[PDB]
Amino acid sequence: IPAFHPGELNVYSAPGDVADVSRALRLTGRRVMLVPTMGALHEGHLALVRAAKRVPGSVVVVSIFVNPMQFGAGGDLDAYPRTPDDDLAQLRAEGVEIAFTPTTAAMYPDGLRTTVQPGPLAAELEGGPRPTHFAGVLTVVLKLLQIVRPDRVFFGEKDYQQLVLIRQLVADFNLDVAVVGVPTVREADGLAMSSRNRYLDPAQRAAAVALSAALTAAAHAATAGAQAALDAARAVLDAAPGVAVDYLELRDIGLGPMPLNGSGRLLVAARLGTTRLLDNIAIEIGTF
Amino acid sequence: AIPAFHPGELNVYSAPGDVADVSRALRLTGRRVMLVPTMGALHEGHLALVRAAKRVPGSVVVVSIFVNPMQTPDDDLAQLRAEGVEIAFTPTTAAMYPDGLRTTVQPGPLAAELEGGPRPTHFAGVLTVVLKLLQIVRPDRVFFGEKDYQQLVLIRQLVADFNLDVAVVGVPTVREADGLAMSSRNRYLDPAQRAAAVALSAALTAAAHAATAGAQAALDAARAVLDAAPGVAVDYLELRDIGLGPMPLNGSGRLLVAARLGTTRLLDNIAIEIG
Ligand SMILES: COc1ccc2c(c1)cc(C(=O)NS(=O)(=O)c1cc3ccccc3o1)n2CC(=O)O
Ligand SMILES: COc1ccc2c(c1)cc(C(=O)NS(=O)(=O)c1cc3ccccc3o1)n2CC(=O)O
Ligand SMILES: COc1ccc2c(c1)cc(C(=O)NS(=O)(=O)c1cc3ccccc3o1)n2CC(=O)O
Repeated sequence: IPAFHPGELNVYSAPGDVADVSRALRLTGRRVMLVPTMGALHEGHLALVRAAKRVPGSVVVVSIFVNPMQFGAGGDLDAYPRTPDDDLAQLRAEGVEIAFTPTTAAMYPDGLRTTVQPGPLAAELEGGPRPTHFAGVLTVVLKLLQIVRPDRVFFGEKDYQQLVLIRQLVADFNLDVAVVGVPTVREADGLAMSSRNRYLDPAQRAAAVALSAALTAAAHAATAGAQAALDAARAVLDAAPGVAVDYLELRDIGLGPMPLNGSGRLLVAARLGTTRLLDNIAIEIGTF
Repeated sequence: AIPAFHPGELNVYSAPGDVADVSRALRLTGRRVMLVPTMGALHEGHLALVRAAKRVPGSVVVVSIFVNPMQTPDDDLAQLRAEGVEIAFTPTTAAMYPDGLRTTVQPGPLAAELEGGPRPTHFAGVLTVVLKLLQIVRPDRVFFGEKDYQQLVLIRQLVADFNLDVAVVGVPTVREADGLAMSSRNRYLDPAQRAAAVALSAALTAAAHAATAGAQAALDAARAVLDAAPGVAVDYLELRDIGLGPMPLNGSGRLLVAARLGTTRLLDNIAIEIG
């Protein structure tokens, strides 16, 4: 067991180190909370941390790992924002006691070998054009879960499809962890928090409010039915300068092979220049 | 409340939740949880797995019996009770797959070789169910026979690749008196086939001893023995390193054979040391 100093930010790179500390803590009665991140931390991540902090007797582990296995692509991996110094500063500010910052070598010493094969959900929406993306996500999340063995793991609702898939991973592999989804933190105008927001110029930043505007308009239009909700969202996206919509789709909450009932999720993906933005919202139809 | 558990008796659970709760309760009291996964119809090979598991001080032994779709009940339990096994886990297909087939394990490239030739997807099924069983039971050690060697290596790859906190224990293959590897298929062999089937183990043992003369001597010895058997259609005879990569010029390896006799496929494998 490596050194662990309570009340301070302890940073471990070796999977075996955090595993050992985690297990030692769990045996002393502490409940281990995991917030898995790819770094470049914003207020949305801090909301995950805070949710974890508030579980009584918790110790919070924040993982930071830019997982090469979930990138296509050529350049996407290299282009991903990396701001390590700010990240750890934020964790210290928030009173986090463990950051887990493994190397690529430690996570993938044998390269890609055994992997998670997601269900059919991974071939839709975000996964349509990116066929191995969610296999990459689920493989890393499985590994982080096995390494840290948390009682609860925290994810934002912003990447809703990812969240659903992770719930599938946990159910389908009988993992002994509770998955906690945390509502999307937004800028004051309603823009969903995102690492990618930094890539919007002032004009694109202005236009980008249209995603959240469209979703919230649809959620209130929805007393008038599905068609009205979708048409309200489409109108708002269409009014916005330089927003190219990739999909706007209304699905059941599990996004699964079932028709929408009264309760749904409306999901949007759109491009502003080269920046691709996602957002989603709970929809009640007829309210209902 | 924890499901009822009576120490020193055979406790049978069909609900994954029940065995999970009891195993956790047991671990917290100090017991080391040992898992022996099976598809039932228990034979001496399985009892060797059980006996290995029981040897660990402070062990509680969990034997799962589950016929995986993706890859005698009363006698089975009698045998386990006779061995002093305290937990049998006997789930339904529905309990194991309540949402059907969805998230699964994708084996690495090794699954496409050797047995993955006649059965490209077999190992995906095995690895998925083994992972589920490990997660439900959370054993300290899990026990497999060495007879399905490729399977065993893929399991160890699963454990490595997904950072599982279980120790994988390979137990030497139990064999009939003439050396035939124990298998549920052996009973279907007519007497001519049962006689010929001894060629698999005989070829592999001859090879292991021929190996002082080198790799080619060992392989040629094996082949000559197989060539002396009628009605034995050899699918492969392959010498590999112990992880089933290419055999190094010298050192430890494994020699693997598969053959068809009439309609039954037989496999065997053996440790080989080169030179
Ligand atoms: C509570 O409000 C919000 C709002 C938006 C949020 C978040 C919280 C969190 C993210 C986010 O992405 N985090 S992540 O990239 O570090 C990540 C890494 C990772 C690794 C494994 C599994 C899941 C994983 O998620 N985001 C949106 C964003 O950044 O675009
Ligand atoms: C529908 O169009 C396509 C196009 C290419 C595709 C697929 C579908 C499916 C795969 C695929 O499953 N490859 S894999 O099993 O070796 C794998 C690679 C990988 C990478 C990161 C994470 C997990 C991973 O699992 N591939 C890539 C391929 O065949 O090479
Ligand atoms: C120590 O000496 C031996 C010798 C031969 C042996 C074994 C032990 C065990 C088996 C065997 O296969 N058992 S199994 O069918 O119940 C099985 C359960 C299971 C669970 C998960 C994955 C694969 C699985 O396969 N066999 C060979 C046999 O019976 O054919």
